[PDB]
Amino acid sequence: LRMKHGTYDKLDDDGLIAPGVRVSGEDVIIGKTTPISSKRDASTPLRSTENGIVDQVLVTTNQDGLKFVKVRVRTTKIPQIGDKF
Amino acid sequence: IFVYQNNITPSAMKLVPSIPPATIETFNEAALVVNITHHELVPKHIRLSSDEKRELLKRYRLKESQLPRIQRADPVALYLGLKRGEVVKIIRKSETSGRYASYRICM
Amino acid sequence: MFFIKDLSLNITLHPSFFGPRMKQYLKTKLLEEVEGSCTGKFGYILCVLDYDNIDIQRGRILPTDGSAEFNVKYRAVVFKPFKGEVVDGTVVSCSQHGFEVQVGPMKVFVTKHLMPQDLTFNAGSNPPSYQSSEDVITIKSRIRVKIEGCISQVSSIHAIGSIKEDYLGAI
Amino acid sequence: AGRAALYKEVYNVIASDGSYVNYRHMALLVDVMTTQGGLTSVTRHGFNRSNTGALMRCSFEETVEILFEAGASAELDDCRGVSENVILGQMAPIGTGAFDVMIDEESLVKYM
Amino acid sequence: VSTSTFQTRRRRLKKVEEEENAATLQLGQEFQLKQINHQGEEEELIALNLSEARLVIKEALVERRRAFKRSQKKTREKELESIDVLLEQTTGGNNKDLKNTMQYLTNFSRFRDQETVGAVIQLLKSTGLHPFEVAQLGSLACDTADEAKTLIPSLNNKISDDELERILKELSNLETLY
Amino acid sequence: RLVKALEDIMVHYDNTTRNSLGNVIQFIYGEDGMDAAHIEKQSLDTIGGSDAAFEKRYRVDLLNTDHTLDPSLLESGSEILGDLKLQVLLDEEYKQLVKDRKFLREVFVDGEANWPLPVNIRRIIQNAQQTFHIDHTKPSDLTIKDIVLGVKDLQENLLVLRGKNEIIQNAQRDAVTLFCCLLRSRLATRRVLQEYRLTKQAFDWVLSNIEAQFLRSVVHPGEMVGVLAAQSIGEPATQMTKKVTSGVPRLKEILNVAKNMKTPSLTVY
Amino acid sequence: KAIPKDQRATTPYMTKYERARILGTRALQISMNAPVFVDLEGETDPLRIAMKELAEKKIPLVIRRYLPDGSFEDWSVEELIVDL
Amino acid sequence: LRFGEMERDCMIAHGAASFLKERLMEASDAFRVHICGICGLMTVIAKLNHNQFECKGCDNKIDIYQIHIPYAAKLLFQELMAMNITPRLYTDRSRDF
Amino acid sequence: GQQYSSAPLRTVKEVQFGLFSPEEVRAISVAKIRFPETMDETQTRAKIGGLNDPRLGSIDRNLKCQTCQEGMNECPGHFGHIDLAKPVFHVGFIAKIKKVCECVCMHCGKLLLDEHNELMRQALAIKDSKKRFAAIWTLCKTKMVCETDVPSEDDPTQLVSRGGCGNTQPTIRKDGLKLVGSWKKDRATGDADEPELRVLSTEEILNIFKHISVKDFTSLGFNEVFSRPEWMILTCLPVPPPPVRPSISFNESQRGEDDLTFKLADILKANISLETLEHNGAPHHAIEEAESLLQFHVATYMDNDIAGQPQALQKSGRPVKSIRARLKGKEGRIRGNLMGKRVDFSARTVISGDPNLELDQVGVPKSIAKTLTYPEVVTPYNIDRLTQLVRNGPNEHPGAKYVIRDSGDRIDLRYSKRAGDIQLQYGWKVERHIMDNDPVLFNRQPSLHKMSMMAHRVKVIPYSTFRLNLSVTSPYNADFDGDEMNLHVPQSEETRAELSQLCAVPLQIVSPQSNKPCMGIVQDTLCGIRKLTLRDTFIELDQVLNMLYWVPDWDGVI
Amino acid sequence: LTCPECKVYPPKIVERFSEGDVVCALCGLVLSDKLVDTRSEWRTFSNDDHNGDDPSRVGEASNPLLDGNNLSTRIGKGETTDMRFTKELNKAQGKNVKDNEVQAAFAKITMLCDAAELPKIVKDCAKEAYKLCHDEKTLKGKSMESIMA
RNA sequence: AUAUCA
Ligand SMILES: [Mg+2]
Ligand SMILES: [Zn+2]
Ligand SMILES: [Zn+2]
Ligand SMILES: [Zn+2]
Ligand SMILES: [Zn+2]
Repeated sequence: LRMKHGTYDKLDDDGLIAPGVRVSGEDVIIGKTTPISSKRDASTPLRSTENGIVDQVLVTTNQDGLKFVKVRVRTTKIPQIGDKF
Repeated sequence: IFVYQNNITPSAMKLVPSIPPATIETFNEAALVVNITHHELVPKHIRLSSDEKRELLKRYRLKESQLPRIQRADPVALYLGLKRGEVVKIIRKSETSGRYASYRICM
Repeated sequence: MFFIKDLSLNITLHPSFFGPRMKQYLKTKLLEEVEGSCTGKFGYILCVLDYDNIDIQRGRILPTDGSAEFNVKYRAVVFKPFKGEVVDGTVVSCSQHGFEVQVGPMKVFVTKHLMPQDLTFNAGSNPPSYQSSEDVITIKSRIRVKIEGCISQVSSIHAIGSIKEDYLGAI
Repeated sequence: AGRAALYKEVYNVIASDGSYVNYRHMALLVDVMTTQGGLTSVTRHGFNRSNTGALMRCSFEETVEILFEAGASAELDDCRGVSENVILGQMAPIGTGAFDVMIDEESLVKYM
Repeated sequence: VSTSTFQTRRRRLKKVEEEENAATLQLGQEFQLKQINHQGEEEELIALNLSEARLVIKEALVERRRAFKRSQKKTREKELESIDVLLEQTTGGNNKDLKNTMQYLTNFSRFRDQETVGAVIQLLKSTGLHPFEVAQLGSLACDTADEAKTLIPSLNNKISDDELERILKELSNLETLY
Repeated sequence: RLVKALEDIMVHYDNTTRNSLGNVIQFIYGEDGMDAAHIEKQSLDTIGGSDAAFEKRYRVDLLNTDHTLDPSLLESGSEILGDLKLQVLLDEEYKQLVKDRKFLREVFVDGEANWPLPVNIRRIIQNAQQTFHIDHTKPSDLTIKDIVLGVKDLQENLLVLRGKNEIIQNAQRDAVTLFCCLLRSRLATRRVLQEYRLTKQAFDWVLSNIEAQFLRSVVHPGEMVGVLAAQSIGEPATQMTKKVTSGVPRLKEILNVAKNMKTPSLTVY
Repeated sequence: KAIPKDQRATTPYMTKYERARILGTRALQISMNAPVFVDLEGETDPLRIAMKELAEKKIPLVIRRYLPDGSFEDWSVEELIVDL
Repeated sequence: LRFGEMERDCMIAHGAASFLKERLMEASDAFRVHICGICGLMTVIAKLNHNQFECKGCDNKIDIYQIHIPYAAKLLFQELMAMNITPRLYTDRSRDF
Repeated sequence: GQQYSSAPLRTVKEVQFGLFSPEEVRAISVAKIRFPETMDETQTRAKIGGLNDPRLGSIDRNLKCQTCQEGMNECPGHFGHIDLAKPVFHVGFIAKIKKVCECVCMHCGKLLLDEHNELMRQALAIKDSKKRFAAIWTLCKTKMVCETDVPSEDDPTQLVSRGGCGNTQPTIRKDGLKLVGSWKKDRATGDADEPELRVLSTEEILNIFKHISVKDFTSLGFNEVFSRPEWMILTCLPVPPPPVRPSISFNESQRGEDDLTFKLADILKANISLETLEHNGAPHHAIEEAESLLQFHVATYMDNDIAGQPQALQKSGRPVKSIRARLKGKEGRIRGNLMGKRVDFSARTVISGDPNLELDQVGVPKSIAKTLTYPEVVTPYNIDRLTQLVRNGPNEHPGAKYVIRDSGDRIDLRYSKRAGDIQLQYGWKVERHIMDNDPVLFNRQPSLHKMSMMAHRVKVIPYSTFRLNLSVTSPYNADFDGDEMNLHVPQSEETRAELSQLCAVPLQIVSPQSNKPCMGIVQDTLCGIRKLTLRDTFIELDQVLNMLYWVPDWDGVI
Repeated sequence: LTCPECKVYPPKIVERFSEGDVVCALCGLVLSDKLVDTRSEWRTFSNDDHNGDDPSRVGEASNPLLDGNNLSTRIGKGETTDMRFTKELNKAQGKNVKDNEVQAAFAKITMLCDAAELPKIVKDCAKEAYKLCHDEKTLKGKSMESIMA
């Protein structure tokens, strides 16, 4: 239910984008569902005002052992007009 | 009008509104040493008649509520012995129009 | 009874009608809405009087929408029945429970019990009638009723009434 | 004289900073504080405690304590203030809305 | 959107009393003696005896037929057919109420001619009696001053028995011979 | 606070400044009934100078061979000398100018000449001069009556208040007072002919333009003069940096009608 | 109560606000396919149409000018001077 | 973005009555309620589909109006009610002046 | 949209403030509200016939709203009631209640002073509803006896009898939510020395108030129709519908209720408790103990910031957001949702200057123009143009985003399968992009000026900044050190006219603030203007021709 | 939701959150316009505001799975508070209070997990196992410190 | 709630 209008194609079956893929606005970096009953969409989309290429993606468990994943996204910002100096 | 030097006992002050339609006024001699009306900042106040008032309100489509108000105890309201309901016409000089007429109703 | 009442109705005219046959359409829509109408406050609004002088006034244009709204001030003939009113009418229906009497725009019903004791129901007749020692009350008969009470019911007013008291009944 | 002094004082504060504000503006403020018959302050106490509309007074500083009192005094807001019509989301009775606009079928049928 | 009146009264929060409507001459707020026409003038209640009413409606529909044809440029059983024809011309047709009203009025009117309804209206409006009674006196045919005072109970002490009985005689004399 | 206290104040269709209660704040907007945008600092000539310097500038005496208008000034110059009937009109003119001088000296006690008033009369004259290619040599086709009465008439057309009644009519006179002193100073006979060198058409045009401009200059009913005034004091307060408490903290004292003020002081003359 | 035409005392000139509102209103109506009381000399913008209608005083609108007491003076756009 | 208090003021200063109404209504908040003509409350059970109206307690199935107010005011009014205060809304006047 | 109702559309002309009569609170109510339970028909997924929708408002994208139906985006939400066990003070009046007791007899319900006292008849005369109550009080507070006979309106020898009752009046003082009296007494002429110390019950105060004459209470602030003093003490509690206190159902083990729903449940629980106590063997002091708990919960619900009293706290240590506190501050419902609110058709970005823009225009970034929309009505005049922008679509610059049919339903050109073959009809609306020369409101906050918000001509340009003419810098009080500015788009032909005809930049040049121009030549242009206009400064033919051509209205005359 | 115009059984619809609309992906008809941010809306219930300054923070999150639906605030000290009224209103909550106290056996499980170095997910299962079996007739009279163990 | 922006 309530899927994001963004695209989910860049996700491998583990629900993550592999590092190296170029992304863009509204696209889905991390796929997540919160089963309740079949299940609602709890996915993470890239900020709509940004874009770039995925730098690195790491999978871990925490102090109590909850699977959690960190995704780095790299862009190169080239001095534009309203840019402060 | 009763011009007193220092004071009028509250015993005597209770006889002030005792004889109507006639009216009594108390003025402390010390206030009157200087005529406030003569001051730079004190403009011409003119008391309006019942007909003059009626006309003012008619001409501006007013209720007495809507008029700017002079306070009954006002130094000038005292000097002119204005009664509640009575209206003054203030004629002030203007840096804008030269002459400006404002009105004030008594409290 | 039967009054002439001064009344006013707000009409909201769409811009497409802001042509010369505007007053004509307003006066028309007024008649569609008001004529025939039955209210509790005013009773049956039967006929709008003085068509040629219906006051349209200036219509205020409703801001976000295009349409103009006018308060059409008019005058009409109304029929508002009351309790205690003695009325003449024609019988319409008749049953083991009583009989309905048509009084202009409205029906007034008389209970078997709100009639004298002598008048009794006769099912064995075409059409079913009420029979007294002297009188016979049926579908065409004319009756004088005393309105006992009214019920403001939607697009009508109905009432209960007696013919038990003096100077009432068949005519 | 209270009015004349009050203006003199206001004027000085502006002109001391080497600024110019046209008379009328300062005059109006000075007059508003005046009209009541005394020195009505530009505070929750002064102006906000006058006979204006309850929603108007409530939009500045005392809000709830003004609406409770509005209730127990059974106030009636005539909705002439700009504040009221803004709260109500209606066209305020200011400039553009200070008059009404009507179509005249007379003049309408005249032009065709 | 429904119809409003000239009665402007401001019922602020205070809902009720809606005191009963009886012929103790206590009709509605709406059917009060002191009315106000669209010209603001305080004008008395207009009550019609079904004949005075018959004529009014007929007159109005007759005058309407005039304007309807103008804007288009660029014996009782006999009155029933004549009226049922005028209704087909001016009325909405869906308005069945006016059709029954006009039929009832035609069948129950005590006075046929306008002239007749004139005198009725004079004779009666000189008694000082309230428009309701003045109408019921015109529309209910009574013989005994008791028949009248029983049916129109509001009259009770308002008129002499003899004075009312004198009126009832000159009312019977006006009845148009159907 | 300034905004919230003034919000509901505006000019009504009666030129009266009222609040949401219809209570009159000002009888006429800013005592002159004019829109502030339409105002400019102008010099009231009459006000200053020596009593002798005034005389030279304003006095016309057709009954004195030295103080008449030279026939070089206007065509009627030769036939105008000794006209007792006409002199009655120049006497009124001068007598009003003297009246005005005393009056203005009463208003502006210091003798300050430069005041913000509607209609830049200086500019209208300048324009008349280029518009009509005014020949500072040849004599004018104006009459003394043309000037004197022309001005008298224009004055009656400077409308701020319209009502037909003594209260409203006296009110109109009042609002227009100051502007007229300026108008009479800038359009006195001697001035118009000797200085401006205006022709009849040039003058006729100057008059119409003062009228038009003046009328455009009045406040528009609907003007939300309340908020305007608040913001017109508010904005400048935002740019704020015997030794008496002044600036922002003083404005604070003023608006609060502060009982225990910081620098109380008397100025004893 | 409504002031008679012979007793009207408000400006004979149209206020900035009046003119802005007439132009706004006509333009709105013109835009809602209302009948246009002027030759559109190729015009397509409803405000430029409104301006044109007001320019020839062919706008069938009336300004109800309310006075602080509640009374009013009605003024036709045809009769109001447009010095703005 | 926030069209705040100070912005309301500028619009009031300009005399942009309709521009302001739009910002506050059409461009944001704007909502429609049905109110009763007797007790100027948002009580009306508008079954606008079957065209049924009712303000039970008033027994008024007739004297009903519709209004366009900012939902925050519909809220404010419901809030003032919950707090025992009655903000009765009337579509006609009774005071004059 | 929001569906059609046959009801007459009218405007609000008057607002009639008052208090709720418990009779009315009961009469409005559509539900009883009996249980402190939210929903959960014991571990379920439906609302409980008890608190939120016992019969009440509707939420959760589901119509069910008691016949009314409609659901969320139409239903205003209707009130429930709660029947209180004993009367409690409404925290806001507590003082007006106190003052009313101070004015009237705490036994017969009659004004302590009347027409017989001169100072009274004088204060009674006061026209102002509040000022008269104020004056009446300062007079009546002092009076500690209900008089039976008072000296006649002539002689002090033959005393005329007014209303009866001789009873001594208590000296009332508040003990936070409680009102306690101290009766003067008599005992051997002296006493007090040690008076009668008792707390005045809600019920007793209520009863005196019920007995206050209509004429009497009308002399006090009160109105017989809209605000009788008996209506200040709460007996029935209007329960606000979910819209006023929204709930959220997260993930079956997470659910969020509004602070009011909490505070209500406490009121209820405290109520249900005290009801059981009175019903059972009333232990007097264990009841008044439970009453002043109820008093607290009801009081703390309308106001949690009460002086003297402890705050009601919510598990996490944070104090409960009372109703008062939602209305109160800037960011309140008044200052922050009504008197100012965020809006749609708004846009904001970094401003930068431009010597090539005209004074009255504003450089609008393509992206901003492609987002902001104007709803244009399909008309013979624009039909073809509009059809083209529709064809152009949401991505091309001069394009459009939506088509609004007569029917009311919105066509999204971004997704509609018919976004190509879309055939327009007169009267429809095309929500098209903002285009060159549209009037727009430009603003730099703070906004302490009418000139801080001015109408500009659009000029769609590249790059992410709002470009402005340099001379227009001063009114806004802007610079390009990192300033951002606000843009508002009018949606009506009327609104546009307002902007173009009243607040457009050229109109604003000469300001009434100081009756002089509020925009002038600045920086480069000011610096260059001196340099250009020296006697020394002479220009050769070549440059003169470029300088001439540069003037857009140049006559062509060298 | 299903598009009234099209009606295909798998109803392909998108939530264009950014424009706040719910669209039918096929015909493009907008099916809803009022659309709310659930993240920020949930921020009003579970925030970081413990002080009490946030006007957005207006509710609190609860756990209907573990403690049912027991909404209840606590009388505590505020800024302007007398230490007297806190005691009275708290001594008054004592008379209104058995099984609403056996929830302190959750405090026995929480203090046992933290003494056994157990994660936050284990406590909430031990608290749900204990709530659904402590009042059972199948356990009847087992050692009450050995049924939570 | 802190930090920050003009
Ligand atoms: Mg900067
Ligand atoms: Zn109601
Ligand atoms: Zn509902
Ligand atoms: Zn007593
Ligand atoms: Zn579809």
